[PDB]
Amino acid sequence: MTNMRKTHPLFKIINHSFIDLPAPSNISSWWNFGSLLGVCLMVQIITGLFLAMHY
Amino acid sequence: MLSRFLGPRYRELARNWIPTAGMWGTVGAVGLVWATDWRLILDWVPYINGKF
Amino acid sequence: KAVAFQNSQTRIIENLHDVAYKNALANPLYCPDYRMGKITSEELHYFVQNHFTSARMALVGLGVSHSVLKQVAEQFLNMRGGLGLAGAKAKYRGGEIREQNGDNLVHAAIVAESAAIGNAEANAFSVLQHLLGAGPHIKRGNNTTSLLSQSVAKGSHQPFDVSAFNASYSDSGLFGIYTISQAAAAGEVINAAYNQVKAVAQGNLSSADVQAAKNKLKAGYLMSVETSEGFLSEIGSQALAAGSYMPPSTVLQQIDSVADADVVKAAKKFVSGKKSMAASGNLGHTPFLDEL
Amino acid sequence: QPQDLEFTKLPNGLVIASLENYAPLSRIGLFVKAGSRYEDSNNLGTSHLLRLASSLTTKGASSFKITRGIEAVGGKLSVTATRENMAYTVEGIRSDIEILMEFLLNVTTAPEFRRWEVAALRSQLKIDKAVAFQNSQTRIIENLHDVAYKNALANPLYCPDYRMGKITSEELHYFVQNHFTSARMALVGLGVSHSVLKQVAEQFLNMRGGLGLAGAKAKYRGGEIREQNGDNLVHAAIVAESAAIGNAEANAFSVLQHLLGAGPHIKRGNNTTSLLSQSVAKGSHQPFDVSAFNASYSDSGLFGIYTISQAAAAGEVINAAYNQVKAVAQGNLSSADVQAAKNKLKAGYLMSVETSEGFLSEIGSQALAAGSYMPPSTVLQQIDSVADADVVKAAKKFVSGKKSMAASGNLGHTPFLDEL
Amino acid sequence: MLSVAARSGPFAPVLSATSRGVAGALRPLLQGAVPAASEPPVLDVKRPFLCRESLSGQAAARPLVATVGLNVPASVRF
Amino acid sequence: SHTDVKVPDFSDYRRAEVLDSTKSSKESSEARKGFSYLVTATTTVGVAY
Amino acid sequence: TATFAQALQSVPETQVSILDNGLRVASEQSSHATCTVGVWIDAGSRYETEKNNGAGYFLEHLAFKGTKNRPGNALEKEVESIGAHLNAYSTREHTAYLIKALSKDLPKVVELLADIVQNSSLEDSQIEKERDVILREMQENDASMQNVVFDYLHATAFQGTPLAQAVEGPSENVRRLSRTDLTDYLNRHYKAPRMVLAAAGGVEHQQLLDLAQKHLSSVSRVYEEDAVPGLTPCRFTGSEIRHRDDALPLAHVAIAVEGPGWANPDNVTLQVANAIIGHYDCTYGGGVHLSSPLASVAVANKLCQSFQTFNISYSDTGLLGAHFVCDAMSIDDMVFFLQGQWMRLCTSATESEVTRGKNILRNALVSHLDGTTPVCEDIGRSLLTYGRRIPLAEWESRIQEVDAQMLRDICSKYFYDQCPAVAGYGPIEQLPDYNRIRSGMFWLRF
Amino acid sequence: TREHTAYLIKALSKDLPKVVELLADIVQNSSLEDSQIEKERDVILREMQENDASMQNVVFDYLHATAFQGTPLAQAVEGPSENVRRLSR
Amino acid sequence: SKWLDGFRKWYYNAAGFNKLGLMRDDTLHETEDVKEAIRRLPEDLYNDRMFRIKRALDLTMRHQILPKDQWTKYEEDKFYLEPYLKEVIRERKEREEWAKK
Amino acid sequence: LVANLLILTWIGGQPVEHPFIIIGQLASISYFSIILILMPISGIIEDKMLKLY
Ligand SMILES: CCCCCCCCCCCCCCCCCC(=O)OC[C@H](COP(=O)(O)OCCN)OC(=O)CCCCCCCCCCCCCCCCC
Ligand code: HEM
Repeated sequence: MTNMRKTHPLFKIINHSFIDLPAPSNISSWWNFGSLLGVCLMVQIITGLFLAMHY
Repeated sequence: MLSRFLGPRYRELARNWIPTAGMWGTVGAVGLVWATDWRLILDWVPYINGKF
Repeated sequence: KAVAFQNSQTRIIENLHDVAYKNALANPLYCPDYRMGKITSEELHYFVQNHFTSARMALVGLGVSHSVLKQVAEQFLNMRGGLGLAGAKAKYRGGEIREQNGDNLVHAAIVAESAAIGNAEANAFSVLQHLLGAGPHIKRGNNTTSLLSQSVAKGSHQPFDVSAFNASYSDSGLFGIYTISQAAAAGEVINAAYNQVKAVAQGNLSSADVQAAKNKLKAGYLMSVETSEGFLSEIGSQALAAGSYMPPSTVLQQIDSVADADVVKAAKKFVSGKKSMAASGNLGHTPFLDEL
Repeated sequence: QPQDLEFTKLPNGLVIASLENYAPLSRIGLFVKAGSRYEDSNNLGTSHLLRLASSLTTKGASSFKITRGIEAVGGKLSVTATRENMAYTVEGIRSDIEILMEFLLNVTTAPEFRRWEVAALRSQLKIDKAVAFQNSQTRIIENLHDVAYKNALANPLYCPDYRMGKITSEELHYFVQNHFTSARMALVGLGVSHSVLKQVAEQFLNMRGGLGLAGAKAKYRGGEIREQNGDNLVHAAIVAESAAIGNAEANAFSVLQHLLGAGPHIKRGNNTTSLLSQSVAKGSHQPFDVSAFNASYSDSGLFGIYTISQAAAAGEVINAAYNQVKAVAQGNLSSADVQAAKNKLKAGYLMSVETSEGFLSEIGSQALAAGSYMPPSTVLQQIDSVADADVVKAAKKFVSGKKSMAASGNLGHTPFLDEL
Repeated sequence: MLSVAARSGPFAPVLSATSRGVAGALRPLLQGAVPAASEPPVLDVKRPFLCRESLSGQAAARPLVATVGLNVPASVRF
Repeated sequence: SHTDVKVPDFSDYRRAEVLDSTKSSKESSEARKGFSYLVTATTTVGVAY
Repeated sequence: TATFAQALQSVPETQVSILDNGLRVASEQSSHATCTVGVWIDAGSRYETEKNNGAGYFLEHLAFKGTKNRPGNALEKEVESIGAHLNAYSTREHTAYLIKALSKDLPKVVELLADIVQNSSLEDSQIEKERDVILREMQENDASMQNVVFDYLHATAFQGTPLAQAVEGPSENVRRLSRTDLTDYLNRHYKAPRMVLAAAGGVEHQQLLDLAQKHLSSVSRVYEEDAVPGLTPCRFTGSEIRHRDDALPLAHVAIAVEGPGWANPDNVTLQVANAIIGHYDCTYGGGVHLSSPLASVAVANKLCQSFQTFNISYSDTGLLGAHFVCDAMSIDDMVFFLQGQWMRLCTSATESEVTRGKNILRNALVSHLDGTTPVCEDIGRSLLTYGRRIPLAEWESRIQEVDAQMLRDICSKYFYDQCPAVAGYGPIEQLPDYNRIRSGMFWLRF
Repeated sequence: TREHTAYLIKALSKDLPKVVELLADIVQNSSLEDSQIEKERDVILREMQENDASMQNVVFDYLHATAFQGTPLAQAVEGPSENVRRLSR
Repeated sequence: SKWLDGFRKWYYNAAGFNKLGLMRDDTLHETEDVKEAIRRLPEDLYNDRMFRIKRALDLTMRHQILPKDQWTKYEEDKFYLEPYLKEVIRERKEREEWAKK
Repeated sequence: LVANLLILTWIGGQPVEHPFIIIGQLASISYFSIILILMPISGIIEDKMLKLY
């Protein structure tokens, strides 16, 4: 057997980025903000797609 | 804070690199003239005086 | 090999057998570093067909009847000749080896020739080995009945251990002193042990201590065969060495027949014999064979 | 004609020697009696790392300054080491000798010996020991010195594997402050005048004055060592004790090794005049080479035979060589062969002092040992003043003494010392 | 004839080791290279014996016997 | 041995200016790379146009 | 006091004289008690016609195995009677037999050399024995990967020409080697006008000239066919040989371009270029503070085991480049760095590097010429290649003419935008393709 | 161990009354003297210094310390060094 | 005079790293020169620096500080990286002035 | 600087009347001066003030 999270060629990127990424323990709430930006970005895209469906 | 770059070796390096940089600037100038069809230059070249 | 060489006793015993014999006993248990990656399967087939022959094997069973042993013996074992290759008689060499490897403790083994298995002097050498000391009996004791430990601790004040090393083979044997001492105190421990054995060789010993050594040897032999694996190992070793089974009471009464003059003779033979030394550690203060 | 070699004994014990060659390049070297003879068991391999620390940071010159300053002028800095002495030699153009002597004396007098630099250097000394042990003669001569001497010369040229990662800067400083003292320094210069060397020596090397820590006094133990490593060839070195340097018996042993065979003279030669080669060639039919080994130090020497032969025929080669030396010791030698050996020894010494670096090595060695220079004509006269009875006595001393045998290869047929 | 390394004829660079800190203009013969060799395995450290009671029993007294099991760890007795 | 290792003939592949093993190179080499870089140059002129 | 140019002026001049046979007798005198006397012959492996490829090497083998005047090992005994050293070598263009001896035996050694010039007995049993010895030492020389890479580079750089063939020749030529072809080679390649008798050390030119007039008179003087043998030029070929054998631990790669030759003076400038790059191996003690950028990068990134730069010259041709041994996992990177350094010398050679290279070249030129043997070698090869012994003062004058402008002009002439010859041996999978190397031989930024 | 103590003699069958007598008076009339108190005080200090280098013992002591926190099962058989420096008769 | 020292002490208290148990030399942003200075440190000072940085990160995670008796005082604030850093800058300047010539 | 950005945000929604021109000019001048000039000067000042150089 093997570890599917670390050996799959697609899941290795998600494991290296958002699962087993080493991060500082003492970062404050401001370090949330950029991730929120990414979420807000895709939110815009989703809403924009539906605003592209009737404009 | 670029006082590291004051010396005879850097001066000799820059002096060696003047003509290559000048030739590359000539290439960039000719490329910007040709790709934009600038009337300030092609009206002085004798052959290209047909489109203006 | 790298796991088994974590104990310095292993390396000292390997070097001691390498120096003590010219051939046929100086071959190591473990494979040398140059031979790794160069041992072929054809040599293994050659070794199997030349040494796994019929008259050199004993099948020993505990908890299993004799008839199925004979059926397995006639079924699986009867296609080999019996002799194979004989050997090279294990001639004695002598000398010394010193390994400067930088350890906290210095290990020194000084050995000489002894009796082989089956002679009348091998039991005397075992009695002498238990007289000089061949292992502790109390956890965190002081070894008052051990002559070597008492003689060394008469003049020493640092951690140490002295024992008597004994090994018996079919044709040759080895008997000597094993010392673990400090780096700067190795010479005192080695000289104290050697002077104690030289005092034993001149008849300066107590017959009560010989009786205690006989009791210790009988107790150790009887405790070596109480387990099933030790019993099987002793039966197989006796069947290979002599071809017949010896009951333990006969071994005990053979132990009891050892005289004190035999112990003095064994100590004198060790003192007068040629020496092989294996030393390892910080050997700036460890003495030499001609300086003893 | 260049000027004569000239000496000066300074009051701090330093011996400076200079010859004005009017050479295009000058070579200047400092010879220090600080070999591996002076290491006890607690500082093994200190001389090897001190040899490899010739470009570390010193006071007034860093590692970058030393390397970029010697490498810009084209000159070189090298250091050689026997078991008894070291030599730091620089060489370069005569217009660069001032900064070359400044770099040499800063390297050899006051090294800072920082911790991180020797921590970098220990991997380099491991690589150096691996490259040096790539051949076969070095390991067997190292084991021969391990078994031949019980102290003070069994310390090897190269650092042992257990000591790697364990030499600190403190014991390097301790070794330098004990054995780099001014009473055992010979500053020699070819191509530089005596005024420059004298003024630099008086201006800079008044830091230490003492005699230093000495008192090694190596002793002989004998014995044998066997290295089963499965090579198809078998190397063997069988030696015994012999007289020290600076004696008539040393010249007798040199005449004896040039009689018995002391290296080839002809490229792919048949070794016609070597007695050991004659005996083995009349005995064998395999490729081989047998030579005579002689290493004579200040207090003791080793003389013997060195054979490389086949694995299956090592015993006959070693027995033939030993029987040839036994025949020489009994008196079976002619005066023409002794005269040929004397001529070979004279030519060997004169070719050894041919080039400038070998000549400077000879200057530094004789300045350390004697404080002056014997001309080569006096050395040839000392060679010519040896009788053949001294050669017979040297061979008899080798035969009738206890032996040290180092062997390597497939030693199944290799005889032990009791069988010779 | 002093200079022991030069006195020994063929064994001149065997009895003496020469290195350099600054490379010369002349290229040395036999430049040489360390091949990529093997590495020893990493084993856990063992108990030291810095008192007299722990050294009790550590001295060898018997012929050395090795034992390799299949699912039993390999052991050795002195 | 390694001295047996011999390069075969390429005469069915070489250019006409380097077919002779007796005459030296470096006389017609500049002409050969001039032809090759002229091919490269006119291709780059075409794709730039 | 004295400066460097005055000290080079004080070096004694090499005296050259001629014979009626055409022999060139040259001598340099010093104050040494020893001397080196040798014979240099302009006959290497370039003069063979592919059916006698191992002929000169096999003559070098049989040259010391007896003559007609001194049959057998007694000749060897003569060389060991006086404590003399007898050495020889054979190249692709030269052959040399030299003896180191004292000065007092200076007559007889010349006579001994004369014997090896012109009375070499070739016994058939000696032919079979030396055939076995040649096969043994070719299979010994196969182990040394550096010589294999050298022979591979010569084979792939001069294909179809007499310069591709090795000095020792192929094995089959050693097997079928007769005596008649050796006699023909000795007759047509050991003539008097292609020989220099060179002496260095404690010699006198008049005594040596008298000895050459006595012993070395009438060597051949006759071509025996009225057919003078010459040397056609050898065509350089930009090509690539890759010997892949992954069982070896290390890989050796040599990259070369065509050199100018012997008489073309920019050789001296090219020497300075090599002196900028230099040599490095793992036993050095400079660390990251080495002056060469390639050596410093190789130390810092642990790239190469060793590298060297060479400028090998033959008659109007040669090789010019680098050779490095390294592990597989660095090979490509090393090539990149090496090519970068070459283009640096083609584009941005500074004055400090030129001064350092000039100092290194002065040190190498003088430090090579120590002792009688390299001086005698310099005399023999100088009279064979240039036709004259070039003095060290002329070398100093030639070095002083070099500034950075002509150095980068010469490097742009020889290195820039040229097809190299690549020879590889070992785990050379990561050795780049020839298109990548040829692309790396120029810069897009120039 | 953490909850058991054993004192055992292995001997022959003939010496059964003597080994019963030694096992009886060892656990009943053990003589303690202050010189012996300090002697095995330094001996147990050196034993603990030796046992610090066995990583399996250190890990199992850590596991017992962190799995049984605040209970008498967390403390080791040897105890800390301050107790063996301060235990008395 | 002493007023500048007292005002420096007030600014040292106002900076705030001493309330995390840090020293001044721990607060250096590690460039290549500072990295080589840390690489040249002895093992005990390196271990003390690593523990001080780890404790400061643990306190900054919890948004807390040490008690006022455990604050790093201005008197015993030993400047341990200054001589290693000074030699690193000096060697870098030597390399710089060699490369500029 | 942050409060100056807030001021510029407030001024940007105002017409070009008194006193918004002078306030906006002072705000932009202070914005460029704080970003370009005063922040490295303050960094050098605390570098001196902590005995860093
Ligand atoms: C004392 C407390 C009284 C009340 C008690 C209740 C508790 C309150 C909190 C007590 C805190 C105790 C001290 C602990 C905090 C740390 C120290 C501190 O903050 O001190 C106050 C500080 C001193 O300055 P500090 O940064 O420490 O050092 C400067 C070097 N001398 O001082 C400052 O930072 C003052 C900053 C003043 C800034 C004025 C700016 C004027 C100009 C603004 C222009 C902006 C807009 C520009 C627009 C342009 C275009 C129109
Ligand atoms: C690809 C993804 C996007 C699409 C398809 C998209 C599409 C649209 C469409 C169709 C409108 C006009 C609908 C309306 O406003 O009535 C709009 C308005 C707008 N979008 Fe997006 N948009 C996208 C991403 C974004 C992003 C990333 C932003 C910036 C955060 C953005 C900012 C705006 C704004 C400010 C308006 C004006 C809203 C208003 O009327 O007040 N959009 N978008």
